[PDB]
Formats: sequence, structure tokens, C-alpha cells
Amino acid sequence: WESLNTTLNRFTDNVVKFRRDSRTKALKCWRPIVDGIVDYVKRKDDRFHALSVFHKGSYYERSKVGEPDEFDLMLVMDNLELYEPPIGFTTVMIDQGEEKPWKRDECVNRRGMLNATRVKAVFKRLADEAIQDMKSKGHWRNVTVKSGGTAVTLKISKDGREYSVDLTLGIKDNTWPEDAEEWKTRQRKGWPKRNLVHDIHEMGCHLVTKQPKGRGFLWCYSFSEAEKKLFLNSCRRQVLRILKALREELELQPLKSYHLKTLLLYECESQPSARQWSKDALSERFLDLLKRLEKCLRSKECPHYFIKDLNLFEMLNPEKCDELADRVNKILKQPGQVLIRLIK
Repeated sequence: WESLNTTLNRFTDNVVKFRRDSRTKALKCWRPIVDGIVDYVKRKDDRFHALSVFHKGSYYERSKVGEPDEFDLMLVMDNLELYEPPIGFTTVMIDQGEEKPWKRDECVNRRGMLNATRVKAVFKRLADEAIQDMKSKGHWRNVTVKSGGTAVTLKISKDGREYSVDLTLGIKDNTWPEDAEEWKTRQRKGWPKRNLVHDIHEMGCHLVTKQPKGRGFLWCYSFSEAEKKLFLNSCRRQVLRILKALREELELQPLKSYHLKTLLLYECESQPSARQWSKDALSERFLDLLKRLEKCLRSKECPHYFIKDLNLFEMLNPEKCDELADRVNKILKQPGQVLIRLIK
């Protein structure tokens, strides 16, 4: 007999460690490629002269065994920083002084409204041009842009591994969106600290070239910077990594990493104290998160953490959600045995 805490720590030390090592090995491959694409595009096109990589706290998702690992990266147009659409989305009017380069390929309209779809298509052509420049120079033989789709996706192969790197374009917006204003006023019990809530609200968000799942002028709210600040002794990050590895090991698609992060943030508001996230509390927080996940799957309701009226499960197949909920209950019933099966 060993405690569930001990088994969870063995899972961290073996399975989560392998996940981390796999992420690191991939990053060493694709980071110079993305840096090279950004460098070429900002040198070659005046619309992208201020493009930069935004370093996110969480950006790695493994797929089913046999499928490429996935990375989601945001590239920010720093010069465009800002000082009826569906929930989660907005239009973007850019500063008139920044308009003129975007008249090329009609990326901006007569009102200053920047078209996310056209911006993305232009960037995709330029990213392809950057890759072809390296191939002409004798490099990057196993790098391509994925044809079609609504996304700019790099396919990279190295030493047997396959990687799929999504590149989204972003604009910093110093205004906290109305869709998320309830996040500021939400009744809490000490977590996050009120001053941290205030600071995040004042910092704002990013607007990114993602389209709604349920028009080309729409941009998507991204709270990546706020999320990083909230996770910046404590087993909060450890139990999130355990859940992410479990999602992948047990192939719980269409559940996503971001769903698990969302549930952890809500659990941190419900359990605000440091003692509730001590080392000794690991197993009970793990179980609490699985119970929250099962409840969200059975109701097909997973509210976004900042925009509570956006349901992250709205487009999932409800029968598949029921099947996933049944699997989660099996983990809850025999978690030590599940973990032991995966540790081997």
C-alpha cells in the first residue's frame, strides 16, 4: 500500500517528466524555424516590421499516439497595440497612422477595420516565402506550410518526430473586454488577490486571428498574458500537468488542455487558501478537479474562466461528452490503479 499522493508523485516523476522532456526536445527543433520565419517576414514586408513572438506559459498539446505533437504560438504585431460580434469576439479598428501598409491586399477597409482573415492569408504567403528562401539556401528540407485550412500551420519533421506548429497573429489591447467584465466584479474568497485582479484588468488582453466555431473582420479575445500572471509549496501547476498528461495518455479528445486549465482556475477561486494547495493536498485537489470535469462533461457546460457566458463545451458531441464522463468516473473510482498502469 502507498498513498495516492505517493502514486501521483510517481506519475509526475515518470510520465509528466517524459512529457516535459518531449516538449523541450521539440522546442529546440521548431524555435529556430519560427524565429527565422519571423525574422524574414519582418525584414521583407512593412506590414509586419514589428512582429514578435509572444512567449506563452502553456502552448504544447500531444495528440493521439501516432499523430504529431501540437504547438500553438501567438505572433504579436507590436506596432498595432490598442489604447454586433458573437461572445468572445470583436472587430478591430487600427490607428490611422498604421493604416497605409495594410491597404496592400485590402487588409484594412475604408473605416480602418482590419480583416483578420486577409491578414492571416498575407502572413501565410510570407511564411511560405520565408521557408522557400531557406530551402533555396539548402536548409529546412523537412519544413512545410499546411495547404488549406483556416490556420497557418507549420509541419516539421526531425529525427522521427512530427510537429504541427500553429501560428496565430495577435494585437495587444489595453482595454479589458466587456464580455469579460464580470471577471472583475465576481464574488471571490481571497484568490486571486484583489490587487492582482485589478492589475490584470488594467493590463487588458490580446486580439487574435481565430474565427468563431458557430466575419473575416472578427478577432478573438485571448487571455494568455493574464493566465500566465495567475500561475506566477503550491501543487496547482503540478496537478494541471498531471491532468494534461492523463488527457493525452488516456486519449480523452475532444477534451483540450485549455479546458483543464480553465477548470483549475475555477478550482483555485473555490479553494483560495495556500493550505488547500500544499504538497499534502495534492491527491484531494486531483480528485476535486476530476469531479469538476465529470460534472462539466455530463452537463455539457464548461464556462470560460474570464468570459463566463462562453461555454467551452458548446460544440462538443454530447454523447461523446457522456462517454468521457464515464471514463473520468472510472479514474475517480480507482485512480491509483490507473496511474500505476500508465507509470509501468
